[PDB]
Amino acid sequence: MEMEKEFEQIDKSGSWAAIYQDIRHEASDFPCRVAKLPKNKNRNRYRDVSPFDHSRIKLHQEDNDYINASLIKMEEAQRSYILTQGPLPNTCGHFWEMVWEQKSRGVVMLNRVMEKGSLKCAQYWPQKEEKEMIFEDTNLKLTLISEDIKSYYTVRQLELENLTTQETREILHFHYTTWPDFGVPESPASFLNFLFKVNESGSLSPEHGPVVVHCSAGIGRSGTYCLADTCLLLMDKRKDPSSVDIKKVLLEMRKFRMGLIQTADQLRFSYLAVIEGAKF
Ligand SMILES: [Cl-]
Ligand SMILES: [Cl-]
Repeated sequence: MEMEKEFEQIDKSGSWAAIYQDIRHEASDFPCRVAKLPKNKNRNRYRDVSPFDHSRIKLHQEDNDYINASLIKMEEAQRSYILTQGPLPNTCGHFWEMVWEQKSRGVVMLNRVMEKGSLKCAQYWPQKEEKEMIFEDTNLKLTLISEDIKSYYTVRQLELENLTTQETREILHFHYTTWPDFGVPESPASFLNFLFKVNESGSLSPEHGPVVVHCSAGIGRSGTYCLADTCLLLMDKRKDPSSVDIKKVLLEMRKFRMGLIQTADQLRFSYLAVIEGAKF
């Protein structure tokens, strides 16, 4: 296992911080003019995390098309992802409008709504069957149909209805609920099981739009999920599976959204998840 040997070499050298800073230095820089317009100030959760203009998702209704979300198109892996921030109280209607317009059928959430007493995301889906949500700005209704609550993740069956046309769609909400409050998981086992459950659900089917992935900023935990999923896809396809270079894959994803993988510990965990998932 070449990656397992390079991993052990990086560990033995204590050079995760060094590799991670090289990634930061080598990462693409593209404009984010739309994100920074005055009229979009209250659409961004974090002033330092913005979508590039070239890859941002545009909303189709007529007054303001902006959402803090990026299309990551991993051409060789043959999968696209939408990475987005945790919705704000005023952007939940936009979030579901994006889900509708992009034809997504899965949402991957990697945070709890509150962590360490701080809010990471608005409560953008209904917790009770009988208390559906109506987004009057985007004319959508969202109902909780059922959920399967497990020890380390929950999968919810939501019904999203376009109130204009009365069309309905089933959306699966894949909520990883156990990422630690600080740092990364000690073992990737639970995270891998979750990733495989998302894949097995039929959500990443090329018949549907891209999966929507978020955490609080849509770059750290979300970057780890995207990076691990993309590397596992490449290994399951490439003639030489050991030729998958995780640093190069990450730099490719960073052409589409800034800041993906926010710490050297996230980078090490991504390597560890890919190594362990490849064995599986
Ligand atoms: Cl403006
Ligand atoms: Cl960064």
